[PDB]
Amino acid sequence: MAPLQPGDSFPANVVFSYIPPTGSLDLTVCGRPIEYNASEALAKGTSVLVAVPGAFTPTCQEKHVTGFIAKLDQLRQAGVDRVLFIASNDAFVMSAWGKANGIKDESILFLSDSDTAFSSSIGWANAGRTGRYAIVVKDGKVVYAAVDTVRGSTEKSGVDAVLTVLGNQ
Amino acid sequence: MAPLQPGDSFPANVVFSYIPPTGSLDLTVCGRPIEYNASEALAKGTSVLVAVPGAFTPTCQEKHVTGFIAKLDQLRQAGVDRVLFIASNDAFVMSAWGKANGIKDESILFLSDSDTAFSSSIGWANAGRTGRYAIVVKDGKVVYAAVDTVRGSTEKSGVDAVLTVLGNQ
Repeated sequence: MAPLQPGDSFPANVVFSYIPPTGSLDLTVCGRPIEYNASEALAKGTSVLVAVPGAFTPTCQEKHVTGFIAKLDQLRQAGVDRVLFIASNDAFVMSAWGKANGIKDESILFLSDSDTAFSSSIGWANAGRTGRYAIVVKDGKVVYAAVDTVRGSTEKSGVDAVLTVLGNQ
Repeated sequence: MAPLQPGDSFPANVVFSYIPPTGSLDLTVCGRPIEYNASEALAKGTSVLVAVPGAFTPTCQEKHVTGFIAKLDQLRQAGVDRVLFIASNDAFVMSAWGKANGIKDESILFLSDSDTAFSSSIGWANAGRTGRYAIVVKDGKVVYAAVDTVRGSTEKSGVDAVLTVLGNQ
């Protein structure tokens, strides 16, 4: 366990599991998971990595991913090259959740932190679920890492917080 | 652990977690899980309880629940009062999976075997997932319980096997 802080290098050897998007929103289209090498992807450019406690939790409590989708253009303008949403759900569930939210491309990738391996390694996981947190990386270096512990809050991990981070650098 | 066999009473104190269906197929409608008392529900009438290793696994490998949906009328004619599909996925994921399969009522309920508590107690669970199996109950007594171990097979737990069981009694 090592709490990630600004200035830290993004940990090496971080891998997620995901079903690559196809352009389709049909939840019955066949898919097969592959490994996503997150440490390699984050070594260049600006990345936003967001964890949620669970796929398919209701909007009545959760408007986390919807907020990012609504402001994807602002994120593109702020220089974001990739947005990654992770949870402990497997790749099949994460793929369906991405499609349920209308994402058919790479604007946001939906991936599995298998067995909360990554989230646990940075201290933000419990009882088989990741925490709710956001990490901003530039060229392999952490610029921002914060976790929401208040239930139903996205103050630290929401899109508005991430956009504020970017608007400063 | 106690392998269920024909003639056994259905175990007592079996509970699942599910989001009651609303009539809507919208995957963004808000929901809140409740306990489903399966031992009580199965004490009267004819019930079919089917477990799958995971919600949202692709059709290319899996046509298990689709087979039951296609033959719901035959099941009703055979005297089935309730069909229950369970997996280790949480109630939110199971609810979305039911809606993704077009079910908006109680023809098939989609529920969570939390922590594979039930499936483990009868010996058909491993590494956090239930097995693929089907149990037929009449008035609290097991009439049929069989598990598919061949990957991608529904020979024992598919709808055709269940319909054969019913056509004999």
